[PDB]
Amino acid sequence: ENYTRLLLKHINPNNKYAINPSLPLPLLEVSISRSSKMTNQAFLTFQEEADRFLEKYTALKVQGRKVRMGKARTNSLLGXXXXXXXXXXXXXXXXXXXX
Amino acid sequence: MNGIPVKLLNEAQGHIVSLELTTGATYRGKLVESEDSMNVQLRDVIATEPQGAVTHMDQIFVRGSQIKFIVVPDLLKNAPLFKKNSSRPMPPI
Amino acid sequence: SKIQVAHSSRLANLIDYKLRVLTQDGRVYIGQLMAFDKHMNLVLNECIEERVPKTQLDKLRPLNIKVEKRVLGLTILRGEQILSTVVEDKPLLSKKERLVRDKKEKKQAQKQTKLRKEKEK
Amino acid sequence: VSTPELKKYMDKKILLNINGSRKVAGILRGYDIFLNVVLDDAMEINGNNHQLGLQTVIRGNSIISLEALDAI
Amino acid sequence: MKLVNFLKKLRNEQVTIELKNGTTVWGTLQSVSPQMNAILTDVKLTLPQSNGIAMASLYLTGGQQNIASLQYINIRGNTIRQIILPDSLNLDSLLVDQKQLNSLRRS
Amino acid sequence: TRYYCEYCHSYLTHDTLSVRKSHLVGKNHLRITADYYRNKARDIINKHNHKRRHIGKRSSQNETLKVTCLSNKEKRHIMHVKKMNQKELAQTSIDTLKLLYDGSPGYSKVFVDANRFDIGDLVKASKLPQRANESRSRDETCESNPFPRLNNPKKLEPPKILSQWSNTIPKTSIFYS
RNA sequence: AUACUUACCUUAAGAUAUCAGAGGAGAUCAAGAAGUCCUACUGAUCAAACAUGCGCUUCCAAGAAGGACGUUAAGCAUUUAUCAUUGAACGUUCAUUGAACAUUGAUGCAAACUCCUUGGUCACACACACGCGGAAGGCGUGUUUGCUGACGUCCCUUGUUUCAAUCAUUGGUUAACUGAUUUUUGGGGCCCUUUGUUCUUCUGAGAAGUGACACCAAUUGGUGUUAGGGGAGCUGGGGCCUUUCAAAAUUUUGGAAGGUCUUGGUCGGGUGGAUCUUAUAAUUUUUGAUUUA
Ligand SMILES: [Zn+2]
Repeated sequence: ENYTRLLLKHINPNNKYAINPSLPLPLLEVSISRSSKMTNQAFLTFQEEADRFLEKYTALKVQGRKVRMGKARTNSLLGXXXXXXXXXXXXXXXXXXXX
Repeated sequence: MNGIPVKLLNEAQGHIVSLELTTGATYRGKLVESEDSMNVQLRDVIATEPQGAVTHMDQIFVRGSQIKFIVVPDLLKNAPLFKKNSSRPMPPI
Repeated sequence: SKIQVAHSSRLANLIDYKLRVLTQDGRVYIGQLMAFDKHMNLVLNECIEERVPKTQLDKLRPLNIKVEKRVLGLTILRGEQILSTVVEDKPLLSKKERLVRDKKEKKQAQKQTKLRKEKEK
Repeated sequence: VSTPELKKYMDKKILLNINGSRKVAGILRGYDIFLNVVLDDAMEINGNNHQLGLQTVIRGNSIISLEALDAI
Repeated sequence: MKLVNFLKKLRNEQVTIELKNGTTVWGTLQSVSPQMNAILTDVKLTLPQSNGIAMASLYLTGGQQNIASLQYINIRGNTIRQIILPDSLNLDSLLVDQKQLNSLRRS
Repeated sequence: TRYYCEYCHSYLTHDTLSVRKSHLVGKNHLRITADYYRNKARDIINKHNHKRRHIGKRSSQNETLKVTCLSNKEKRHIMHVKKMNQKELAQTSIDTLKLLYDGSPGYSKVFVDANRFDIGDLVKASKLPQRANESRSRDETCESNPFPRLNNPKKLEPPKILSQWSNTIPKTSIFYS
């Protein structure tokens, strides 16, 4: 997976931002959160072909300013579903989150 | 009585209008006198037939119910007919 | 067009909106309605009239459509040869701005009547 | 309600275009509040000519427009 | 005795409308006018199998991309040919016409 | 019934065609009419745009230039000069070809404004009713003015020049008159 | 402005919530109509405005949306640039006579550049998940009215923001300290397109004012502007908390009062207008001659 930054958080709420990022990057996972911490940050998750597309980058956003790519620190959930137990991992992560 | 649009057509007297007709003919010329029933009389009329030709009438009188629309000049955009709040100076007695 | 037209508004509430009124011919008029009447004679400010040609109509059949626009500006369309009207753009100035503008228009009108009463004296 | 303003055309040779291709030339003998039109010496012009009798009266529904062929 | 009053009992009801052109319209009535200028929010409108004038009148109304989905359509009365009511609605309730009742008591 | 005239701010007690025609041709109506239309245009030209001008957020700004304001009397004076000059530039047309073709055989059918046949019947019909108290036409031929330089015509007028740059002309023309 | 003269014209009708009772019009015939009509009467639904919410929903910065009635551009491909009569030569060509836009176009396919107008280029932050005030609509609650409106408060500032110093006042703790507010000085940033360097006038930020100003025509006539922000007083609404009273089985509901927060403001009429009925389903817009047979 790859996390992109500076991606113009005031574009949309949920799905129109997933359309505007997929349009300027004309993928199976484009996670974008409305929380204040993850604001101008998003995470797309296709892993080796996604690494090739991340190695292809120079990409600017439809609202304007250029987006910086980066590799994901852990994974997306779709990568963990591709590697598939996992439900117990989701339960443990939720139990750490509510803690 | 009239209502706003035919009052506007009563306003744009003697000024260069363009009429489409239902036939597709778009007469153009100075507007001699419109009536309330939208029968409009025109002068120095230049006409476009549906076939694509152009001719010049002097003095036409096109009936209202075959008008497709009429275009008045631009300035009547700013007209006192459109003023929503102009108060009436004590109607007659 | 995501314009989200007022779900309880008719013509008088639609004033100064940018319309897309459609006729019996299939011609479209686009512009600010500034007035209507009982017979649905509209005025249409800065109006542009678009047809499709007979040839482009073939492409319209079950896409990029070379609509032909002439510019009719301030026109005053008739209620006989129309079909239906919709709304295309919201007006320039918002509801607060329209509201304050109407307040100012009414204050100026009352003032002009005071001046008529003064000149009558 | 208002009777039309054909008073200037009262004796002058006018040319109706009737209906979309009918073109009739006469002299305006009369008009009513509906633009029913009494013409004298109607002479229908096809682009061939055909004369239309002494007097004629033409429905103000069918009449599209009329031109003054005579000078005013 | 006019039946437009019948339609005036039908605000916020979901009908279809077939026009004299051949346009078919689906979407709720917000109101109806005296001479049946019916205003309709949440339309999507369709043209059955074709009429070229109706093809133009369909495409040109925006949001065509042949179902055209439109937020708000006023429709003129002399364009409305026929209007299909919902079958859930009971006609025995609506045709009673309190004006016609009062006129029977006025006689 | 009542026909309110929005310009005159008067009424017509019962609308009919003849009082409408007689009112819309009336000189009082035309005067208040013309005042109003001029008035709307001079308002819209006077009215400043005052856009929002959404100011963006931004090293190389090292150069600084001096603005130039004026006095309030100087402001009002230069604005008055510009008003007069706009009013000139809109109104003025170019004569020349009238003064150029003065002697011509068919000047008096073509440029004498209602002998042209095309606009010709207008200016007779557009003539106002002349109820208050107090043309070179087609008759003119070649043999009216046989020899134009016998009876002295005035010369071709000297061309006009911006007074703002009137100081920068060629001093001392060749060939004195 | 006044007088005189002439010309033209003088009234479409009705209603303004709807339904059911209370009472009236206390119904002119031997106890009673039925109905219909009115109402500061009540109850129910509907409509409109205002206020408040909705942990409503959506949209808000080199690019995105829209447009070019611009070009590259004679870019490339295709098609078309009258009829009739007479004569001659082998349907065609030429000549004569009579009758009635434009090829650099038109149509199709795009593509690119340039240009134009709009927008929270907000506040916060630049980070490893799975914020307030804007704009548009929907829903809910409450008030008010059954159409609408016409006719018969004070003070400060208007380049803004932040930091330090000085002084005044007020509170707390033991003359010292801390916090708040106001004034002055200075510096930094942003901005001055405020394009006339700024609600109007004048002067080169200051001064005055809230009928005046600005301006076009010929003192008269016409149009526009008289603003924006902040605070206080007062008032309206919502939310929370406390007290009291009532009802139901410690809890719930309703009313009142106080405190705190947030948002907003500072009777009549032959009158007209708006909406809806009726003339009005017969040639002029709503009771069909625009699915081309
Ligand atoms: Zn007048």
